Parts: sequence; C-alpha cells; structure tokens
Amino acid sequence: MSREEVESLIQEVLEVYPEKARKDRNKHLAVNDPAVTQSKKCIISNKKSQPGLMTIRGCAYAGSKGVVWGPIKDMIHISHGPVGCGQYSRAGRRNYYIGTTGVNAFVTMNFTSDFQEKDIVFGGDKKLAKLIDEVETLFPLNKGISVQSECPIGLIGDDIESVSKVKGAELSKTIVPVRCEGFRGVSQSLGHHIANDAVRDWVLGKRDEDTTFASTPYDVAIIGDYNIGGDAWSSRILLEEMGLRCVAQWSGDGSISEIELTPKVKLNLVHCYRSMNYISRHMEEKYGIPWMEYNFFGPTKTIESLRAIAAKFDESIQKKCEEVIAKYKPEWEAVVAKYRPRLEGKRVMLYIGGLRPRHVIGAYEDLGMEVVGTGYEFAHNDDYDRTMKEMGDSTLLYDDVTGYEFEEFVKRIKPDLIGSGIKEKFIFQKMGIPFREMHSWDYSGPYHGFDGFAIFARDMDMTLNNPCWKKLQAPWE
Amino acid sequence: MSREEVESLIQEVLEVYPEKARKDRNKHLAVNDPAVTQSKKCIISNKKSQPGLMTIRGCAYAGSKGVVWGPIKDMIHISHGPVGCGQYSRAGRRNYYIGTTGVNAFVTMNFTSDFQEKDIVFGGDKKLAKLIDEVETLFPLNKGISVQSECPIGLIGDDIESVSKVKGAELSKTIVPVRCEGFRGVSQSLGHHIANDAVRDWVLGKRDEDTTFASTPYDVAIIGDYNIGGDAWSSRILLEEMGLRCVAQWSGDGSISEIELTPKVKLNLVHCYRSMNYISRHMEEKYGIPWMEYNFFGPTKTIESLRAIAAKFDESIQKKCEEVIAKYKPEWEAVVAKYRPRLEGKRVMLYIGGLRPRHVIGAYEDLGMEVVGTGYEFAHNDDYDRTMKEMGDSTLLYDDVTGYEFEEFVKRIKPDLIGSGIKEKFIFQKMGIPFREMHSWDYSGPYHGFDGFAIFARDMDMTLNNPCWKKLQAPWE
Amino acid sequence: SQQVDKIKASYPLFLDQDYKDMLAKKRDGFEEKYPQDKIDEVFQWTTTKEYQELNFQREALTVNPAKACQPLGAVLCALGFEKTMPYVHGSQGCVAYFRSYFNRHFREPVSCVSDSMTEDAAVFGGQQNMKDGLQNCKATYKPDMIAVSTTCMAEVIGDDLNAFINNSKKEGFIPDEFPVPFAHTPSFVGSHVTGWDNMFEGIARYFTLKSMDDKVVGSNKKINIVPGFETYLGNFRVIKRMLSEMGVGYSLLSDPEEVLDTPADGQFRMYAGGTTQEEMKDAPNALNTVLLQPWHLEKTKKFVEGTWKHEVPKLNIPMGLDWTDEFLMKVSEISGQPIPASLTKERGRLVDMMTDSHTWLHGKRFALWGDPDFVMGLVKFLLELGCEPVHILCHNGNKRWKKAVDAILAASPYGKNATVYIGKDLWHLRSLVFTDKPDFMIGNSYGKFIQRDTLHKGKEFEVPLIRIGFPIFDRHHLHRSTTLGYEGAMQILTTLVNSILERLDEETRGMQATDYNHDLVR
Amino acid sequence: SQQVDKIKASYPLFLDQDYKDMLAKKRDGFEEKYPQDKIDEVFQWTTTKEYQELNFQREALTVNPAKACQPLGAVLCALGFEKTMPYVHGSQGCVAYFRSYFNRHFREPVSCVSDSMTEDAAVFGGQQNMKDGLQNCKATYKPDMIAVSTTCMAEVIGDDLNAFINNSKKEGFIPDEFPVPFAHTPSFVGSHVTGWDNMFEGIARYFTLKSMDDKVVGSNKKINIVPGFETYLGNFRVIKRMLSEMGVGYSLLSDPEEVLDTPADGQFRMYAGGTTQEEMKDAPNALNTVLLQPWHLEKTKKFVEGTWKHEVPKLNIPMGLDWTDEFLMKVSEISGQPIPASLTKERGRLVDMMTDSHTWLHGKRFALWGDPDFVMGLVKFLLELGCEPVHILCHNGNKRWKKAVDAILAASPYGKNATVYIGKDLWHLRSLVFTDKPDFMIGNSYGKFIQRDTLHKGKEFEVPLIRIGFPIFDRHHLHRSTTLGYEGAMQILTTLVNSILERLDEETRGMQATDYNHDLVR
Ligand code: ICS
Ligand code: CLF
Ligand code: CLF
Ligand SMILES: [Fe+3]
Ligand SMILES: [Fe+3]
Repeated sequence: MSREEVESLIQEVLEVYPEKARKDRNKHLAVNDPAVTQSKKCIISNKKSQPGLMTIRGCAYAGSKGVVWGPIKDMIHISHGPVGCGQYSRAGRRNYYIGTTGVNAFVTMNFTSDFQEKDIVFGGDKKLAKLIDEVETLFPLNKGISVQSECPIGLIGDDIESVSKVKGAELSKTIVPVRCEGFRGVSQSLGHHIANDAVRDWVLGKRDEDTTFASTPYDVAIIGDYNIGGDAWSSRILLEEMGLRCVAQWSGDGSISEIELTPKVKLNLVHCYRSMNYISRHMEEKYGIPWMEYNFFGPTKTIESLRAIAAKFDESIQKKCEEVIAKYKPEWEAVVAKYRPRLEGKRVMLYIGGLRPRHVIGAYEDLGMEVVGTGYEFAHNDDYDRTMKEMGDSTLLYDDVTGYEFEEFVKRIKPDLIGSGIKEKFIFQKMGIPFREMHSWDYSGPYHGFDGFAIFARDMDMTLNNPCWKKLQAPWE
Repeated sequence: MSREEVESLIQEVLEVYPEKARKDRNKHLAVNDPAVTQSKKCIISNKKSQPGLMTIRGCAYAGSKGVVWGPIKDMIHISHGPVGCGQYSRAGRRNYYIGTTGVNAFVTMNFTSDFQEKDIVFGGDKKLAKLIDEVETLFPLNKGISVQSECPIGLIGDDIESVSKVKGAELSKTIVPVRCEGFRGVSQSLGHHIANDAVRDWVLGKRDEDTTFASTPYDVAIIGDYNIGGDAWSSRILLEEMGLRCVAQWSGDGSISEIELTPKVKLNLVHCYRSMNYISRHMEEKYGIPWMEYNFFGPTKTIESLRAIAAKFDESIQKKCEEVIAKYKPEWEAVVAKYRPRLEGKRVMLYIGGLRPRHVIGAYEDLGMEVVGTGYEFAHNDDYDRTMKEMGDSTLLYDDVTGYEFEEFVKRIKPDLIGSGIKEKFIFQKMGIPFREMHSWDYSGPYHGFDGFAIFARDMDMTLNNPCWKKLQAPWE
Repeated sequence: SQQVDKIKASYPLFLDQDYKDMLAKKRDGFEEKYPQDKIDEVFQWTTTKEYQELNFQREALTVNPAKACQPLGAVLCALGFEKTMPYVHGSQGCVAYFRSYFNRHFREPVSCVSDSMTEDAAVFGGQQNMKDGLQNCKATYKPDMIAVSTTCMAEVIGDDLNAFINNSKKEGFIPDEFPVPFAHTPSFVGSHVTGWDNMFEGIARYFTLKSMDDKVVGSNKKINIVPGFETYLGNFRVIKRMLSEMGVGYSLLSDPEEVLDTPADGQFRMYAGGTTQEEMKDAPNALNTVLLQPWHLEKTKKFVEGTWKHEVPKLNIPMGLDWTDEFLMKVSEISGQPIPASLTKERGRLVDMMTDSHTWLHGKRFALWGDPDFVMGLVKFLLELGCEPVHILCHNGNKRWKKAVDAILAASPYGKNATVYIGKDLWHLRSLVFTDKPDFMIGNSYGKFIQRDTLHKGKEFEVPLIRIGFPIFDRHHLHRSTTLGYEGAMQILTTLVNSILERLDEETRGMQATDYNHDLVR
Repeated sequence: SQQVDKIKASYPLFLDQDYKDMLAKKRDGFEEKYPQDKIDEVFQWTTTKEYQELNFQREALTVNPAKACQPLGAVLCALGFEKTMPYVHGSQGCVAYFRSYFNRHFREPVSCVSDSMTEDAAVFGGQQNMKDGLQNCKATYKPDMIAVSTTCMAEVIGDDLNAFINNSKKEGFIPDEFPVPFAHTPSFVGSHVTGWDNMFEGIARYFTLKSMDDKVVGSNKKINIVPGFETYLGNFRVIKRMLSEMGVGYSLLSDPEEVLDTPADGQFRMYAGGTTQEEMKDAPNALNTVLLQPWHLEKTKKFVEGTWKHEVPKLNIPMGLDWTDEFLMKVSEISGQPIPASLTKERGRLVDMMTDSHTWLHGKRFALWGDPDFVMGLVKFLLELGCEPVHILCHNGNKRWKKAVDAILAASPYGKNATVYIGKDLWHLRSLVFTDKPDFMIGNSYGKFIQRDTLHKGKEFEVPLIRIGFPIFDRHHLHRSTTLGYEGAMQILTTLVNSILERLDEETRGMQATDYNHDLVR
C-alpha cells in the first residue's frame, strides 16, 4: 500500500463518525514520513477519549495498582473502595516474583475495603484504620502497606493521607496513600505519575541519612521492568554476566528494601520510560544519579544496549560486555537460522500501551518481519518522537485507536500477524488473522534478552504458521 | 413366604423351559428343611450346564489361571493359546500382592503365546519353547513359569509336559504345565483340581530331601485365601498376634518359596475348602500334616475360629488368643452398635462361587440381617451339606442358577439386598434393588477379620440405605 | 542459555543453575527477606484454629473475594438482547476490566462501551458524555438498542440517567424512538448478580410499562424464561432443548448464547442471536414467567408480579434430580403439555449413573462456593448423591438465603456436618479447609491458590480443586459445559466421581508401597 | 485396628505400622525375595535402549496385548439388532468373560448365551448342544432373532454351523422361519474387530442373499450406515444427529445405543432399540452404504459391493476436521441434501476452539494406541491441532493400514518424528516411552500401568495417561463420550488441552520453587 492509499483509508474510516468525533479522531491518525522528525508535526496524543467509541484504555488505578505498585512483593496493597477494581485486576498481569504467598509475599492476593453504602455515606477513613490493624494481625511479615484509591474515595471527601500518617506513626510502619482514582486523568498514564510521586514522598527517601550500605563503582538499578513472564530476570542475568551489580530491581519481583536502596546506586537503567521517567528525573536532581533508556528486545537491540551501558563504566566492564556478546552469539544465531526463514517478509500490526509498540520492532526485524502499523493506548508525544524514526516510511500510526478503526484498518492492510491485547485477540482470530498477545505474552515468555528471543521466535512462528489458519473456510462454501 | 409359596414359585419359574431343561433344573432348586440334612436328600450339583440358559459359570482355565495360579506373584504365568482368555482375565480379580511389577512380581501382567492359525496347523510346542527363552531374557528375576492351557492346546495334540521337562532341565528352572483347557469339566471347579495336581506334581515336593528349614511348634500355613482386597493380610495379622508363625500363605500374595515350605509346617489352615481341599488331603496323606477349615468372616466366626485354632496348640497360644479377642472387642462392638440398627431386619439373597454363599452368612447375622436365599455357581454336594445347617428353615437354594431363574426369584422374594457378581449387578440395580459385589467386594475390602468387618458393615450400609433407591420412580408416574 | 532445539519457557528455564544462583544473590544481597525459619513458622500459624478465630473476627478487611461488582452483570444481561450494545455510563477503566474479565472466561470477543467520564464530569455531571456517547455509539457500531448501566463514579455524583437520556433525544443526538433502557447499578450495593437483576428489570420496564392496556395473560400461549447471570453456554441450551422436547412455546428473555459462541469462519460478528425487542414487548401475553435463579431475580419478580400480573411460581433452580423434576412438572402444569418419553428416559439414565457411582461418592466431603442459586443447587445435588457438603460459602449471600439452605441441609442426614457462611471470603475458606479438612473443593479458578497452600503443608493435607463456577481462567472451553437439568447433573456426577478416582490413582501409584490398591477396574 | 468413625479400606489401612511390620516379616521370613538393590538394577535396565532392542526382537512371546478375540466383537455387533440374543456356539467360559469385559466398560447388563460344549462335544461335535441350545434360548429369553458366533474350541474341531442350524429346524427344535444368522469367528485370526465384521456380514447375507431379485438400488432414498465395533454411545448418537440435521434418510445397521443405556426405573429390560429385521431386509434398496470404520469392515464391504451393488465410497473414519468435512460432503453428494447452516456453524465452533487453544497444543508429543480406524483418526486430528504423534501403535493392524498412516504423516510437518508400529504390544510401548519420552499417552485403562512404571524411574520421567479408547474400567461414564464428528473433535481437544494445563499446574504448585508460573489465567 502507498501513502495515498493509507491516507485515503484514514478518511474512509472517519466517514462513519459524527463531526465532533471525526475532527478529533483525524488528529490521532497519521502516516509516518521520514522527512519530519518531530512527533507533534504529525499526530496528537494523551487527550481525553471520545465517549462511546470503544477505546481500549484503562484508568489511573490500573496504572498505579495494576502496573507500578501491585508487583511489589513484600508490601500489601489495598484496593480501597468497592469490590470490582481489585477483583478484575487480581492476578491478570504476569508480574512474576519469588516468595511465599500469603506469608511474606502478597502479589496475587486481593485485599480490599469492599465499600458498602454506609461507607459512601459516612466515608471510609474509619474503616481504613480498622482494616490496617486487621492486616497487621493476620499478615505480620508484611513490610509496608499501600492504599490504592478507587473512584469513590476522592468523590466523597475522604482523607487517606491523614489515616496513613496517623496509622504509620502508631504502628511504626510504612503506609503509602495513593490518590489514583480512576476518574483522574485520561488513561493509565497519570496513574504512573501519581504512583511515582507516591514512591517519592513516602518510600524512596527512607534511607537518606543512613551510611551503612557498602557501594561499588558498578551498582545499577533496573527501573520499570515489570517482569512479565520473567522478563527482568532474563535481563538481569546479562547485566550480572557483564560485571554490574544489580542493587535494585523494581517493580517486577521488587522488594521495598530495594526501592529504598535505589538512591545508593551509580546508574539507573530504565526499561519503561513512560511509566518511570518521573522518578528517574527526581533521582538525578536530588541524588546526582544519571539514567539511561535501554532495550533488550531482540539480539540487535540487546547488543547495542549492552555496549551503550558498558560505555558508561571502565575498560574491564566493556571487556565483559564483548565476552557476554560472544557467549550468546551462537545461541541467537541458531534461533535466527531456524525461524527467520519461516517468518521473512510477513507483515505485523501492533497495538499496545506506552512502550512496546516501538520497543519490540527490532526483534521483529531480526526475524525478517516488517511492522506496517503501530500505535499506543496512552503514549505522549515524546513517545511518538522515538517511534517515527524506528518505523518505515508510509506505515500507519494510530493513538487511542477505537475498536472500529482497528478492525477496519486491519481489514484493508491485511497483515499476516497482529500483536495486541486480550480485548482484541478473539476478534482477529475470528477474521482469520494470526494473533499474539503483546502484554501477557500469551502465557509464555520471557521475551527479554537472548534467552527470551528464542521464546519470542518460537511463539511468533507457532502462531503465524499454525495449520489452524487454513481451515476457516468450509470446503463447500 | 411359607415353604409352599417357595415350592410353587419354583414350579411357576420352570414352566417356561422345554421338557429336558425343565426336568434337569428341578433337581438343582430346593427348599431347606429343619431336620433333613445330607444334601442329596434334596438337591443335585456339579453337573453340566443346560445349553442356552445363560449360566453365570466360567471355565477350568478361570479356576486354574485366574484363581489358583495367577495370584502367585514371583512366577510368570502364560496364557497359552489365542489372545482372548488372558486379556479378559487380565487384572479382573483383586488378589492383592506386594512387589515390583514387571521386575520381581508379575500378577497384573498378561503373558500369552497369542496363537495364530499357523500354531493350530503345526502345533504350539516350538513357539512355547521359544517363548520360554524370551521370558528368561526379558524378565530375569522370575522364579518359575506356569503354562496355563486354553481350549485349543489339548484339541490339536500338543505336548506341553514334554516342552516343560526339556526346557525345565535345559535351563534349571521350574516350568509347570497345566492342562486347564476350558472344555474340561463343567465349571471353574475342575480347574481348581487340575491346578492342585500341578502344584503337587511340579512344585510342592522340591524341598522333600532338604532339612535346613528351622521349624517351631507354632508354624502354620494359610491355604486358599486369595487376598481379595487384602483379605488374607487381615487374617494373617490375627494369627500372628495369637503367637503363630505363618510360614506360607498362598495363593494370595503368595511366593513360590512359601509354597515349597508348606510341607514343613505343623498345621494347614484352609480358608477355601472347595478350591484347595485336594492339596490339603495330599499333604496329610504324604507328610502327616493335619488341616482344618476356618472362617474369619464377622466377629462371631472369627472368635470361634481363633479359639478352635488355638486349641490345637499349647496353653500359651490359648492365652494369646484370649488377649487378641479382648483387644478387638471394643472395636467390633462399636461396628455393631453403629450399623446393626441400620441393617436389622433386612433380607439378603446371595449367589456366588463355591464358598462365600455359606461363609458370609454369620457376618450378615452379626448385623441383624437375614439370608433368605443362597446358591453356588459350581459347588459340590459336601458344600451344600454345610450350607443347609447354616441357612434358615424354608429358605431358597439354587445351584448353577440361570439368568431367568435368578431374576424371577428376586421379583417374587423382593430381598432388600443382593450380593452377587458383576454379570448380575446392573440387572438388579435397574430393578431398584441395592446390590453389593460379593466376589470383588465392589472395589472395597478387606472384609476378613475384625478390621474387615468394619468395612463390610460400612459397605452394606452405604448401599442398602443410599438415597438413590428412593428415586427410581419419576413423580409423574 | 537455551538449547535451540528444546526451548524453555519461564518454567522450566529459571530452574537452570545460573538463574537459581542469580535469584539467590538478589535475595541475600538486597531483599532483606525474613529468614526461611520464620516464614515456615508464620505459615504453620496460618493453618491453625487460633488463626482461624482471628480471621473470622475481621470486620473491615476483605481478602480474596468470591464476588464482583454490579455493572459486570448488567453488561452480561445486555449482551443477551438482539443487536444490543451494553453501555456503562461512567469511567472507562471499569469497562476495560469488564470486557477482559469476560474475554478470559469465554475466550471470545466482548463488546461494551463507556462514555469516558473524567475529572471534569466529576464537577459538572456526565450530561454531555451521555449525549455525545449515545450518538457516537449508535453511528459507529449501529446497534438496534443501547442498554445503559453505571459505574460507581456516576452513582456517587448522582447523575440522573432518565433525564440525561431524555435530554439526548430532545436535543437530537439519538432518535426519539431509539430504545435506551437504563438501570442504576452501584458497585457498592450487593454484587454482579444484582447488576444483572437491575438491568433486566430496567429493560422489561422500558418495553412494557406504558403499553400494558392491551395485554392479556396467556394470549400468546408461551412461558417466559429469565435465566439470570449465567456463564455456562450449556445452561441456556439445555433449557431450550428440554422445553422444545415437551412442545412448550417459550421465550428466553436475555439469551447471550450466540454472541458468546460465534464461528471462526473469516468474519468478526459483533452481534449475534439474542432476545428480540418484539419478544420483550409481547412478554406480558405469556401464561407465566419462570425465574431460573430466583435468589438474584427479586426486583424482576416484583415487576413481573406487580405489572405483568404473572403468578411467578416458587421454583428452585433446576439443578440435580428433584429440582429438575419439579421444574418440569411445573412447566407441564402451566402449559398443559405432558412430560414426554424422552425426558423420562433421560431422568432414569441419570439415576442409573447415580446407582453405578454411589459407592465412590458416598460420604465424600466438599467445600464449595459461588453465587447463591448455583451454590444451593450444588448442595442439593451433593445430598442426593450421598456426599457431605461441609463448607458452603457464599460471599454475596444473605440471611434469608442461608435459612433456606439450612432447611435443605436439615432434611438430609448428609447435611449434619454442614455449615453455611455468608459475607465470608476465600481467605476465610482457606482456614476452613485446614482446620476441618474436606476431600475436595468445588469452585472457580481462585481456588487453585487454596489448593497450593494446602499442599505446601504436606501432601496428606492437600485439598484438590474441582473447577465448577465462574470465572474459570486456567482451563479451556469448560464454559461450554452444562450444570442445569438432568444433563448438567450427569456432567457434574461424572466430574465428581472421576476426580475422586483420579486422586485415588495418584495416591496408589507408588510401586511396592501403595500400588497393591492400584486397580485396573474401579 | 480401625477407628469406627473413620474406617479405612485397603488403602490406607495396610500402611498402619503393625501391617507394615507384618508385611516386612513375611517378606524376610519366607518369600526369599531378590534384594532391593537387584530389583532397582533390573528396573533401570528395563528402561534402557539395550533392553528395548531385545524387547523388539521377540517372536513368540506377547506381553500386555492391546487387542481381544473375534467373538467379543461378534457379540457387540449382535446386540445392535432388535430383540436379538447373541449366542456363542462353543465353551461357556468364553461367554462369562465377554459379558464381564463389557459390563465393566459400559456399567450395564450385557446379555449373551453359550451352548456349553464340553469334552463330550470335543469328540462327537456340538450338534446336540446347538439343537437344545437354540430351543432353550428361544423359550427362555424370547428373542426375535438369535445370532450365532463361535469360540475357538468349536472352530478347531470343524463344527458345521450351517448344517447344525438347518437340522435344528428340520428336527423341529426352533421354527423354520425363525432367524438364526451365523458366522465363524475363530479367536486365532485377527481380533475383536474382525469378529464384528464377520458377524455383520453373516447377518446381512442371511436377510438379503436369497431375495436380491426384487431389489433396486436407490429405490428407498436412504443411506445405510455401518458403524463397526464401537464402544462410545456418543458416536452412534452423533452420526444420527448430523444426518437428521441434514434431512438425510438413513439406516443405522447395528445400533446398540439403547440396549447399552437403559433407564434405571424399576425394571430390567433385556432388549431395547436396535436395528429391525425389516431394515436389514430393505437395506439393498438404499442409495449406497457408508462404512464408518472401513479398516475392519473389508468382508462386509465385499459383500455389499458384490451382492447389493452399492458403490461404497472411499471415506476415512469421520474424526477430526478434514475427514468429518469429507464425510458430510460425500453424504450430501449421495443424498442430494445440502449441508445445512447448523453444521456449518458447528464446524466453525470447532475451528474457533482450535484457534483459542493452539498455543498450548503446539509441538506436544503423544504415544497412542487402539484399533486401526480409531488410531488413524486420532493421528489425523493431532496433526490438525499441531501436535506430534511420535509413537503410534496398533497391535491388530496390518501392512496396508500402516502404509496409509505413513502417507498421512508425510503430508504434514508434524508427522516427521512419528513411527507407526503394528503387531506390537504395550510392553513394546513401555520401552518406547522410556527411550524417546512423549509428554502424554492416549489410550485405554491398561496404559495406567505404563504411567506407573515411568513415575517409578522419577517424577521428571512420568508420562501421564489420557484415557481415550477401549476398554476404560478405572473411570466412570466416559463411555457416554463422543469421538466422531465435530462434537467429538471438540471433546478430544478440550481433554487434550486441559490435561496439558492440569500437568503444568501440578509442576508449578510448589511454593517459592515453581509457583512463579502458577498463573491464574492460561
Ligand atoms: S477360590 Fe473360588 S467365584 Fe474359593 S473360584 Fe471364585 S476368591 Fe468366589 S466364592 Mo469369584 S470358591 Fe475364592 C471364589 Fe470362592 S474367584 Fe473367588 S469370589 S472363595
Ligand atoms: S475507573 Fe474507577 S478506579 Fe478504575 S476500574 Fe473503574 S471503579 Fe475502579 Fe471498580 S467497583 Fe466496579 S469496576 Fe468500576 S463500577 Fe466501581
Ligand atoms: S472356555 Fe476356552 S480356556 Fe476358557 S475362556 Fe473360553 S477359549 Fe479360554 Fe479364549 S481366545 Fe477367545 S476367550 Fe474363548 S474364543 Fe478362544
Ligand atoms: Fe473463542
Ligand atoms: Fe449403568
């Protein structure tokens, strides 16, 4: 398809809308041009959703509890409000961890204040205070409590900050208030922000006066890898084989102690810029700790990123970097030799949240596949900036894509593979298009590092070339 | 019903037969009398089955392979002939054992010469001989081999005896030929006899000239407990707490060595007269070893048999007998206190093989129940002798009962419970009559000794009083 | 490391020596973890009678709920009408979760829209969201009807749905006669089954309240069937099948079976099947209305009795043997059609199965949970089988329901060891299966984590999960099953006996130790 | 000892310390058992490649067969006809075993008689038994037809079935007109499936050979369906249901589904349902005859083509997707009825489940066995699912069959690690699952012993059994399942994917070891 056919497709799709939504949606749909290297010049992002168009977006609570806070394994997180939010988000996200659940770790459990009508009327602050005490009795090895606000908390005028301060002092315990009510902002994105501000104000400082931690020149932190299917452990093994010491890793398989030790490190390695740039900037200004983005998705990006990381230290680390590279070279070369022939020339459309739509492009390229359309749920313009340069000319870009748009684009572009979320999966499968989940990894993974690339290639292959796709037409039709 | 009502029942049932089958079956059905004992005063047995009437009876291979030889655990038993016999009898009978199956024990395996048409034409002897070498190679820890003849072996003139001697000497191994072809005799019974003679002729005498076995005044053998559901182990424990040493126990959980040590004991305790009396009389004749029958079915019988066994020895065994009786007293009285109220008054009809139809009466009586009919597949007149004094006046007796007869008797007598075999079970369940399998114990047991009585009672209760029985009639009928 | 020819996913990959050592250093260096001895000691304590007492003293904290919120059920109710778009007035985050909660249970697309209320609507109300939302929805996905429910944001701010929808029509955003039934569905009242009831009652009102004058009870010669919140496709099917076998004219009100089970044949179908608007308008002309799950269909019953004048019969959910009998006999009496030979035979086939499996079922002890109607049906069937339901937990149950279950229990000797718990959660149930250990759990996927904890204490303490309920996320296609009727009873019996036999096989598989009882025939 | 309130059966009773010690003393005292070190060492050896070579060298010894003998199949075939008593001329022992074997699988009565031939008849022939037997059977159990097969004794001595039956009629033991079809069913040729074939052909010949002159192909507008040896009730039901949905007239020749699934309603029915004699007489008037399991219906085929002149079409067993499609398409061509909307949809539902479950099914390795038509259909479906059938075993299969299966394997990349074995037994299969380990076995209850052996080597070596086939004795009511058609493919898929996920659950249940991958959602 040519530029003119895409642009034509865009206006064709907008026809169905009433004028108000039409005009807004036009601004969120663009064709990429390598001639303009500046996000705004092409597309608009991080605006309100148009009502009733079937956006794929979640809320600020999903961004704060589901994404940033929930993975922290040795704290108890309370879904404070009515029963729904905590239930639907119980163990739906694969932020993997090591611990003894119900005893020292609490990730896949659902703790809630389960609001009734009386708590709407009189407020829930007295119930929150009692809940905190019941939690200390029943879960004595918890090392901290967060309070994740659902929609009604802010709307009835509760003061969870006051309950948290008074109860924190009484019990000599960290209780973190989080105002991540789902009506706040436009998407999961503001939830990230509020949750980073909460880490900052209530946890990250706890050890500013302590000098006992013995440091080394090679201390780093892995910030914003949520360890989907083990993703962070496959990234971590490579940093440790390269001679760095990973003092902290959060929030996937993250402990509160390692959040509190993060200000001790020499470099913050940031996997997800969108969710964690707020805290990373705060740490540079307050502690003089630099940060850098990196990508361990596919061998090309992994290799480039190891080199860039190594480059921030001395010769000895750069040496180990080249040894790690030589070690895994045969393994990834074999994955390529086996799977690239089976995937070469096939065309992929992506739709994910705030990072993966650009971050996974390199891995597809290492298998000789072409990303012909990508898009984000809740990215900002600095994200679209990095995207336009990683995507080919005349590719489609879509922001806060509606159900209708995504289905009509696909019908016309006819990609060979789609990578999106659970809400999209069963749609395109029915239309005969191979589909892979690019949040949950379809219950597979890891996809990070050299070990994850293997898994990643097997998965794309098993699905794209599955014999089920030849069977959708009954032979008598 | 009075005697007369049963008498006329037998006549009504017989009217359907043609004359020849009518006259025969009259002789196999009778009513029990208050004075007249000696069987041949009132019923005939151990005759041919009338063709086409659906006898429940099996064959001489069943009696020999499935019953006597099959349970012997450290030997390999060959179903010699075509494929069916060994397949249908593979692990149908729960003769429990301790061992490592396929390595040093082989009970639930099916070894066969799987006759093809070439073996009918040329005979099976060369195949048999090759088959034995293959067994020695593949199962080197077998301690002997038996050859269980199926129907065609005798009919085509094979000489298994000669193969067995020649290969026996060539390989220094015990190889037992058994002529238990299914066309011999009229039932499982002849299979018992043939199997006992083969034991006599080929195994029992192996240690006649050996004197190394260190004997005691208290050595016994348990003969003809096949350990169904562990029956034999529940009897054994009682004999040993009484201070006896059970040197041999066969066939259930029986090893070939224990068979060979049986001539060294002081007393043969025979569970099943019908199947093992032949070898029992031969051992008294040849070695001077006495035998007695015993019954550990229900507390009444168990107590009386423990006393009778103890009486054959000195005062120290008699004292231990009383300690065993006193120890188990509270246990079995608690089974009675609990289940007798739930079973008191209920009426039972039985049909089984050669022993249990009379042997289980006492246990039912211990639970307040009444046996209003019993009969045997393949009993002899001495079995019926012992049976008439155990059954009430005016009860029904049936030998080689036909499918028609059993159904019709039951319709008219309306017992509360039937205890029979798998071929009978689902017929009576459909007629809304609670049914317990009294060969297999319905996958339960043991039913022997005091521990067995607990299970037997639970089992009659769970089935007799089950809520399902009230539900057969749809409420709109 | 990977061997390219035998690639390892997370399991068993992180069991490789190099990962295990790396994981150990993470923990020892920087996680400041409680010692293993203390972890073990606290675990043991959480299994005790002492801890169960503290646990059942909770008033403020809920741990691991066995319920969801109203609007989830409203959506599922709305999914059951012809070409209908469920539409939740409020915040969009709720909608993403509703859809993905159902996607994972049915392995199917789920269509639902929000009108994306934000902080601005928090101040000024959601009026504009409704107007633009309805117009955008109608034009974009071309539904024949939009069924409006609410999230808790919109309940708290007090948005007037009726006015908001009327204004939307008055100002020309959707056509005047375009159907927009609505219901208030507050997440802080009752539960998801309550949302199902509120939505249904709002839809029945929309199509019938103002056209009542020409209606005559019985003039269409049909019986209305309201299924309630239902996530087994077989339960819809079996009810239709049985009524078709009796030759009973009927009308299933809210029927999502088609839209939740479309073919993968090359096209995506947003809408399929479902109760037509004509069937909802004509529903008052039926002989009567039968509620399949009455303990969550109370508001619907008040409406049907008060406005339609149907004498809704006192029938329990048709689960197990006696209550499928009663259901068929009531339908026979209402319709004047006899129960036919086919269903009499199907019944006796169920009883045959009960006769064949009663020895293994007898005295087997169960903990179980779910919605009120489903739980009482399961309890009832367990008693009919000779099983003992020892822990019966219904988080969204009420005191009147519990009294009805206690009466059911008292009428059978098999109920003597049973206790009913309402308002309790799966952390309460965890204690129960440690201190008064049953043989199995019957429940949804959340129970796999209770089975894990039991096994951590030791193999002898493990209580296996049998998956019956909603949601089931960790097996595939069980949502096709049936729990109602004779068919459903047959499927449950089979599943229960084979779970017991499977477990006995596991316990008897040790060679020369336990395999004396490893029987070929059971 | 027993505690009266908590009674123990054999498991776990004999684990009590006093029983253990007793068992120890028995062993050490008098069993003269090989030491435990030697047992371990021989076990290890039986799992090796060395032992496997020896095992596959056997010529004379068969161990743990996966087949039975002809007359078993003759009996099942006969039970499929209206008020028909099966009758096996020869020894009664055979008959006690046929009935038990089937009782235990179907958990139902199974009616069959012998004429009880003994040593007398070995020498003078069974003529007298046959005369008395036919007269006694007719009078006592009042069948409308008696169908005669033979045990190996009657074959070896050359009893003339034909003459014996004629004389019984001549000499007035049963009426001339009374139906008594017969077949020679020697146990020393083929297997149970061969007996089904022989018996069916004998029944078809009886009713049609002498009356061909008034017959016109097509005149009755039906298709004959011959199921072959079939022990899932769901497979008779699905075939009927699909043809009824198509509006195709058909005649199921041998239909035992009613007599093997009677109601438990207070009476025993010896006979129920079954193909009528009028249907067998009229069968030559059909358009054609379809054989559902052609690889054991060769003799039946030749009769049908040679005498009835139907052009029996070349169709595989309708299992899995392509072959169910091909079956339906062929039936449409012959009948002139279009494939209807309902079945098109059902197909697409199957395809949807395939798309939903492909990720867990992909690459999974299976050892399997059974009868030849069932085995090849399971093989086909497995390839369609993206599974790898590595050990394919058919003890009663032949060279020609093997070649066709090899060709099915070569048409798919998923076939490349597959080997087909014929004439081999479950002891051969045991070696295979040690030396080239699959993930699962698909087979009958005899496989449980192979699973046991594998676990004994170690947990990592265990190969779990998935029970599909015959006989199944150690689970309840699985005989009601379906394996043909789309319905059957739906059941097999669900079972296969859930067995995979259940195993993954078991491997990931260890807390703080493997539970990182114990996902709620799969
Ligand atoms: S051996 Fe006999 S038929 Fe005495 S052939 Fe039979 S395990 Fe029966 S009544 Mo099955 S003479 Fe044993 C018997 Fe009794 S197989 Fe068992 S139950 S006590
Ligand atoms: S945007 Fe708000 S914080 Fe986000 S997910 Fe929605 S409530 Fe929660 Fe919860 S209980 Fe249910 S799902 Fe809601 S309607 Fe109230
Ligand atoms: S009385 Fe004879 S020894 Fe007894 S069980 Fe019958 S054959 Fe066997 Fe075997 S193979 Fe089959 S089952 Fe037979 S017809 Fe031949
Ligand atoms: Fe689906
Ligand atoms: Fe049955």
